[PDB]
Amino acid sequence: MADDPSAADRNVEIWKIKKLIKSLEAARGNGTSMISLIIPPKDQISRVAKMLADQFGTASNIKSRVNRLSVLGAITSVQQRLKLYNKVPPNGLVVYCGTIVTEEGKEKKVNIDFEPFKPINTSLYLCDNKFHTEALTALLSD
Repeated sequence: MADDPSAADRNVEIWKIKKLIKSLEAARGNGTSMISLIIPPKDQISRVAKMLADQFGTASNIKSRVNRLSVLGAITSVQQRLKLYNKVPPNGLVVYCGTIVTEEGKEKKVNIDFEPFKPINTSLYLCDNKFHTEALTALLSD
């Protein structure tokens, strides 16, 4: 109404999710290892476990060992969180893992995954050394 408790809870909620977004979009590197996909309430996580397992082959083709190995690490993380919950919630389960190089040129793997309160209506999968949570973006504007 004016100074209710729910109000504050809302601010912190948006502030948190907002932090993960600003970082993601601001997360860029050099080696193709930015695995980011969205699993809405409809796609069986299981189908992803195996689907990702095959993706590993793509790395084998990557001449650049640095990238090949890096790619494997990403798919590995997202694969972990997947089996972790081993469930398909209504809010969905999104994962974000990419390699960002700093000034010195040191890559940073951000292994983060969970089922937030951001239900999507379409699965997405794109990895090209840079990701961008469309769901969170579009959902934010509203």
